[PDB]
Amino acid sequence: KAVVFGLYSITPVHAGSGAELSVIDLPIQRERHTGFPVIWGQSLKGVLRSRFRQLELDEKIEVSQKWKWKEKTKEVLKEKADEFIKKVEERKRDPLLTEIVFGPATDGASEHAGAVSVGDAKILLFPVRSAKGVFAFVTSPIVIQRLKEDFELVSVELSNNETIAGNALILNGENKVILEDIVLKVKSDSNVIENLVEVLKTLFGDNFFGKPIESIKERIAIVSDDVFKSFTRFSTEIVARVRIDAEKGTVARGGLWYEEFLPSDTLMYSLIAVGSPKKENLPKEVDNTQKIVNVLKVTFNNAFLQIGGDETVGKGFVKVRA
Amino acid sequence: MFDMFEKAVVFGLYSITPVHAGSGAELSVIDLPIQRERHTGFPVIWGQSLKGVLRSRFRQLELDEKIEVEQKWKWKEKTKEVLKEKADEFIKKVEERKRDPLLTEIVFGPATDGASEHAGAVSVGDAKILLFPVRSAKGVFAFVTSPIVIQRLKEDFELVSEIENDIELKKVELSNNETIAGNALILNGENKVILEDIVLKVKSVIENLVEVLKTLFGDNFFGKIKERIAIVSDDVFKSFTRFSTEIVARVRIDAEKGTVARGGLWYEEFLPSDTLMYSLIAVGSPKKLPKEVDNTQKIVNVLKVTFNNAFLQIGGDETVGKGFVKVRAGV
Amino acid sequence: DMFEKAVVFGLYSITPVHAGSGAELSVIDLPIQRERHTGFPVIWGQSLKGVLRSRFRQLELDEKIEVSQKWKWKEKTKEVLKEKADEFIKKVEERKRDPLLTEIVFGPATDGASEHAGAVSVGDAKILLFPVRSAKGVFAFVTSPIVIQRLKEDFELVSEIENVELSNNETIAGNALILNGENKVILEDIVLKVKSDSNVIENLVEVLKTLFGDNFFGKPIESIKERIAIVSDDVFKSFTRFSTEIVARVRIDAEKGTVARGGLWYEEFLPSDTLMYSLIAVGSPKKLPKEVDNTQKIVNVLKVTFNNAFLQIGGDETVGKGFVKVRAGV
Amino acid sequence: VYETSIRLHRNYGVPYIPGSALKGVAKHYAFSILARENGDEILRIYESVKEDLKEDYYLTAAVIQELFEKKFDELGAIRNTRVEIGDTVISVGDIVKIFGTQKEEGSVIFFDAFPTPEQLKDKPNLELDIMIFFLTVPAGVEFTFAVASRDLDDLAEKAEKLLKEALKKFGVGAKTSLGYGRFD
Amino acid sequence: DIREIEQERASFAFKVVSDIKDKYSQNKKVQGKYSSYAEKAPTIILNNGLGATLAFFLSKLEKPIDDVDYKSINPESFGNAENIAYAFLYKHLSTWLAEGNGKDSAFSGLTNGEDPLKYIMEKTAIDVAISTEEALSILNWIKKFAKAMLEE
Amino acid sequence: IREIEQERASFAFKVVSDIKDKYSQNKKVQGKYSSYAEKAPTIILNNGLGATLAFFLSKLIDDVDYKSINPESFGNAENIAYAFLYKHLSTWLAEGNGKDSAFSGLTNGEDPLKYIMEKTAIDVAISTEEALSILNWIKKFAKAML
RNA sequence: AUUGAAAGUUGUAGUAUGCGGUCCUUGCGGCU
DNA sequence: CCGCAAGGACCGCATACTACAA
Repeated sequence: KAVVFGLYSITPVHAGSGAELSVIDLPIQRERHTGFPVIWGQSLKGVLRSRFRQLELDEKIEVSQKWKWKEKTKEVLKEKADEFIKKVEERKRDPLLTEIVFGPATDGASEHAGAVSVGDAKILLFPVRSAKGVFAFVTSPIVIQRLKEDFELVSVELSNNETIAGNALILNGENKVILEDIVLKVKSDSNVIENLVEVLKTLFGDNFFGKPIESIKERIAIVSDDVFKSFTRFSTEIVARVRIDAEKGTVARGGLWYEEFLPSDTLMYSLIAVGSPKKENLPKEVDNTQKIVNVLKVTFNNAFLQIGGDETVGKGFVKVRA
Repeated sequence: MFDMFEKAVVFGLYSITPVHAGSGAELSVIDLPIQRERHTGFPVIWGQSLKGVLRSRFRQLELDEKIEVEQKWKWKEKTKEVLKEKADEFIKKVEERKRDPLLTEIVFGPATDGASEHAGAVSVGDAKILLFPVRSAKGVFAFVTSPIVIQRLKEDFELVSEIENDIELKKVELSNNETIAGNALILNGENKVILEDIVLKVKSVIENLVEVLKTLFGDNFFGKIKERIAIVSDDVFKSFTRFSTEIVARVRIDAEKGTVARGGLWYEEFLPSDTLMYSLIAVGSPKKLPKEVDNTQKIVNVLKVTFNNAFLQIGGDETVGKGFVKVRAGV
Repeated sequence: DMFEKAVVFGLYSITPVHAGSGAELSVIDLPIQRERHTGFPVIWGQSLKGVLRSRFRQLELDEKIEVSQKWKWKEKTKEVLKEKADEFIKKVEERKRDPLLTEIVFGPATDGASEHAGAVSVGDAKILLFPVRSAKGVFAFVTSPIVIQRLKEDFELVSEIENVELSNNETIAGNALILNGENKVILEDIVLKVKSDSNVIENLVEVLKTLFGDNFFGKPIESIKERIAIVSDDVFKSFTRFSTEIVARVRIDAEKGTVARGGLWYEEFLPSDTLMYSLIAVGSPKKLPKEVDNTQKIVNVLKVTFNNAFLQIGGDETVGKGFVKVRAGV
Repeated sequence: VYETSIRLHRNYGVPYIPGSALKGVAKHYAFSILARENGDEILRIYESVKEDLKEDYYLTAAVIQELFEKKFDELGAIRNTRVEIGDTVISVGDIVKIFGTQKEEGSVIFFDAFPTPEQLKDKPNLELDIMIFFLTVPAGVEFTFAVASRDLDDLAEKAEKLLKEALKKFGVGAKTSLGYGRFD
Repeated sequence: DIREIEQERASFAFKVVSDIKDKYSQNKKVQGKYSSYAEKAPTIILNNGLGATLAFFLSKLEKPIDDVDYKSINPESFGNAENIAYAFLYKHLSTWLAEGNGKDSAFSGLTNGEDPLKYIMEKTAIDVAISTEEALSILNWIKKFAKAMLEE
Repeated sequence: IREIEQERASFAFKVVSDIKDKYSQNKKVQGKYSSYAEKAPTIILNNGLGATLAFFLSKLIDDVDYKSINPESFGNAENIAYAFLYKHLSTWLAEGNGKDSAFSGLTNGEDPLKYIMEKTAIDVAISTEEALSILNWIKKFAKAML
């Protein structure tokens, strides 16, 4: 089985990519083939693992009872339990359920594999400033086609000057939408936006991260593939940061650089592919795929996570729907 | 479900002078614009700008033993209490401005030299607009806000609710030509308000919003408003924040000729005074420790006592009287 | 955060003051600076600092700065820059840099901008008392609740560094403004009913006594109290908009002695007897002689240099505009 | 709405003379003396500027103004040219520094002129006159004038002598061609 | 989608200036006078006040400044170019303060249809201040189009 | 938002080249156009787009029509440069690079000044931003060619 | 029974320091 | 009582414009 993780950014997000080619000092992670913003599976998995690990150590994981990992470790590893628990306290290994779900810490890597495969978080809706309705949730046919393909397997035609948009974006009678400083003419369409919303509802539910999904429908703008790509590459936040030499009260030597941010109000999705738990002598309540899936949903549904860098300057916060 | 943090504090920021949180020079008519959220056009102060301001103030207070914890905080003594043997060498680094005093590094993270040792304990959120001052035909000016701002405020309360695990801690629709406004703004016998260059029809929410502002910032509002509160539509509010900021021509005068020098004429943007912004300050467990500040609650207490009712300067142009704000830090 | 001392610079206009904001396509070609959301006249901090800096510079180059003895910058530069002192003096003489103490207080000129920040913060000059023509009492010194509220907040800032409700037809005014047994005051084109109060004006005068003493820019403070009026914010806004000085100026064609084509324009001025104030915050210098090596020393130099001084602010200097009397209240 | 007016001080009501007018009448008087005494030479040296303006006195005065106002970088030719007013020697170069140009502020401050308080007490500062009635300042009213140097050149003395003569020969204010605005 | 008052000011100003040019295309005197009076008007308002300015115009038409409704004034019933222009300017200014650019426009006036001069001599100082600023704003736009369109 | 920049740059290069072509020997005209191009955004910033267009109008009428302007028929450099800048700015807002290009204007052939008087506040704001942007490109090529 | 298992490009970092909307300019001419 | 009814200069210059560990 599999769990679809919806990620909605509430603060700007910097998932750092060193290998990305850019005129920016610190660019964000992007897909090679599409140039779309992305969060790597490995970045997301690290975030998910760290949160899960903290909860397990704090006895806040629920399986519908309180998970006691040291008790479960002893009824699983038996004679080798005490040394394992010692390694956990020594930060050489992670607690039991964490290692079952995400795999052993590097020291014990060869013992068995992690049950989950954490996929890239792919972009779905990208916020763009709109003359009407503050901003639009922008997407493209290539994005919708990717979403549909990912969902169908786990279970549109537009010119560069056209957009399929909700009513709240459209200038009265002019049949136009204005995204930032460019004008797109509205193409008449009946069900494409409606179909998209339905897909979103089928994956994340009635409430769209704290708001009715029907409200989102009025502010969705579907643009051409080239236009969407342009916005995702040139409308992300590019911010100058400095370091001040407080001795002089001026910018220190080598104290100026530029950093890219994925904006807040971005919707992304990651498919979490879950295989069978691979550790030997599993406790009964987590001995198969469905049980791992269930724990994943309860633990992360409606959760708040921090993804990427710049945590202490308020970046990377997302709402999660699983 | 926000278990990475344990407590949070809202930092209310009220400007008493114009504020220039800068983003750098542009090839444009406005040479030096203020910081803005690009996809909404709303003015902001990035968390890293605010963190730098908070860090610098906190650091100076700790060096001058003005920091209150639970009595006075003697950072050198507490340093010796924690680092023990190699404490003397650490203090020498601080005096050489290589490292920062103990509590400063615990809260905000180590100076750049010790960056790899541990992360900072607090998360300084971007400051966002809550009330924006707009000139009014009647009542001089209005504190303007909008549903999308009110909504973002409620959502931030949900963040605080999730962090503090307080479920107890957790509708405005307006046409573009409509407003919900206080009595001081309403023209004599017309049921209309004129803000900037826009006529708005008065609609029959403010009292509730004030009660919310009274929760975060206490019974008094930064030592001072319902009569001049105006709620307008999201797009009208957006246009105000983007086109009703102060745009000022500045010059450099040749000290001998009394005339404008070359490369001495530019336009600079300022967030107006009487602007209310707020930042969410999340606090997690310290990652570096003395008993006085070994957990989240103790760090929160230090933050509250240190910055509540204090004055800060944010952004550039401090020397020409810009960026002065009053802070209210409530839980 | 290094600000340990704050001094208030009182600015009392002797001649009309034009702090310009650029030309506009309207009847008033050259308007004065105003705060946008209130419409209140102001002098931006940068406008005031440039004048203070210019004055301080001219006084330092003429050895007229006292620190209670004379200040020699060339000698103090030799003690500070040592080997590179002769190079720095050549820069100042070539107007590429400014003299030592000027750069310490106000910050370096362009060439040395990144070396260190200025030691002082020159606040925006805010309106405190606006002169309004009065039927009785010749003219009144008028303020408003917003102004008083801002004055109060600025004091909460100063003390931190050093470590009234009126309707549109009401006024709190001194006796010299009130019509004989009518309990009414007439200010410009506005008739106001006197509101009985016994604290607002008194406390306001006490504030001015704390700052400027009994000497209120050439007159006893008691004389002013009888002509102080507080009005509503709306009324004060109307005064500062429609009771500024609007002056028609021309340029004469020497050919016929007539107004040249496009030789007629209007300029706006703050009237004489306008009281404005600016918060001057002082912190530890960041560049330095031991005479001026801390906050308290800089403050003492700022006070004595500018207290009771006559300063020109804004434009039209050579036609006699912008001259104010300065009081430095510590 | 009166169809006529007079500069009265906003706060005190007294009539007064703006520094702009005082500076103006002094500069235009300087234009006059240079034209009557050095008109032929100035019109000959600056024939190019003369063509722009256009051939009598009134053409010379306009040419001198344009030189001082617009083409002041070309005043090197007659910079040493001097004028007497009356026993003091003032050069063209001095006049340039006194009033200044677009490239350099004037070296002399021309303040507003006000009537002494003693006269406000003793005599009428205003009286009605007829052209249509209009307010005037009566003959016999004493005003206090002041000019100040703001440069190391110290040209306030030359400016003072130039202004004094202007107030005698040209006069200030409206209707100078009828004798109004004269000072003794 | 709303409009700003500036848009209505520009619209109204163009309309009234075009109306004069249409009704008096052969009369350069009427056009030249109107432009002169539009240019003069804001200065009179700043020095003497809006009420005195409106009364100043009416006195030129020898109308009783206390007993005249703006709607009753018909500029096309005067002989000399001066009174025609004064009547137009008074009419346009009063119409703006009284009705704006229409009841369904983004600005329908300030006096709610009441004659502006009667309004001034009846209301409070703050009401007059708001109308005074608006009078200056519409006159600024009348001046703009008069300068470009009306001939001398 | 990138293709629109290229369109602006293409227009800007074209109109400045026309200025330099017609008035090659006339440095006064070229210098005047350059100065006005630099001042234009400032006038817009301080007075709004409507007033600025009106200001240009006064430098030239029967009707507000940028098409009917003939810059070369004026007497002095000041009016020639003003008429050209005015027509250039108006042409861009109304026509763009033509209807055979990506950007064909915002006002659909209507004079921008009359357009401002008739349309919504939103329509005016985008026209203001677009006006500032094209002038910003004209300033670039002006400094490099004139 | 797959060169496989396991691993958050993250931590620290104030777009800031210097900079007067200033300089040149008679509300006048006598006309409509 | 009549007439007028802005214009050009400056046009962001300079500095800082990654550092370092893990």
